[PDB]
Amino acid sequence: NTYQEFTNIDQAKAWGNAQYKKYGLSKSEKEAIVSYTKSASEINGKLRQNKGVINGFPSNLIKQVELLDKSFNKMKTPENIMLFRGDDPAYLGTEFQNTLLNSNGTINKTAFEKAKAKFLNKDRLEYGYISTSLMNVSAFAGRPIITKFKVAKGSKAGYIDPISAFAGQLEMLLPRHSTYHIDDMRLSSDGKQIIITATMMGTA
Ligand SMILES: NC(=O)c1ccc[n+]([C@@H]2O[C@H](COP(=O)([O-])OP(=O)(O)OC[C@H]3O[C@@H](n4cnc5c(N)ncnc54)[C@H](O)[C@@H]3O)[C@@H](O)[C@H]2O)c1
Repeated sequence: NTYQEFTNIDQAKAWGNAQYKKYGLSKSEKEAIVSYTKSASEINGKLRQNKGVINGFPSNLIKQVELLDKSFNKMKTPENIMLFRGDDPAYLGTEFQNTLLNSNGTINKTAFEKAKAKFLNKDRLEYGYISTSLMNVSAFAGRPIITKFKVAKGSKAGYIDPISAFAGQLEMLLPRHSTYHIDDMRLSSDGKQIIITATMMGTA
């Protein structure tokens, strides 16, 4: 099966805007999404710390998480699509925070082989929501790890760019507790990034 890869910003925005018009999100769902784009690192950080258990969160955050989850009843991709994400070294583990990058800006090759040993051809579960973009965008394309996600037709995925608090991000949000399988890992041509290819699964 082939996956749609946008290569033009205006073409991506036109497609995304068309999807967003059909969702019919409620007022409260939209509020939850806007706030998510302002506070995602904090929300996702708490979901990771507590392994997806929200019982101990403040009541307003439980409500927001519930509305974000509910929004995906309305938000599905109509086709196989490729999505993009930038991550910093901690994404790979605590052990990579201060070892992944060399002084000259290149990925350390020993750290890269350890990352492959740890993640290649294996499932990974993410407790947070996964923010992605329809293309490589400048806000995140300079991070040391770039992931290309293969997301199948009918999967939960929502273009929230129209109500994001930030410009230029072409954001497609994926649900929390998603599992993906890392199919490939390689160094970029200039040796400054790791490129990950992964197939998105469900939230089971
Ligand atoms: N990064 C992107 O590709 C991207 C794409 C579109 C929009 N956004 C926007 O950026 C903001 C969210 O940023 P984010 O995506 O970095 O937030 P995040 O919560 O996913 O990640 C925060 C930080 O933790 C790291 N991280 C992610 N998963 C981790 C894990 N399992 N263990 C340890 N560290 C982990 C990330 O690399 C990042 O440095 C929001 O405003 C969102 O709208 C980001």
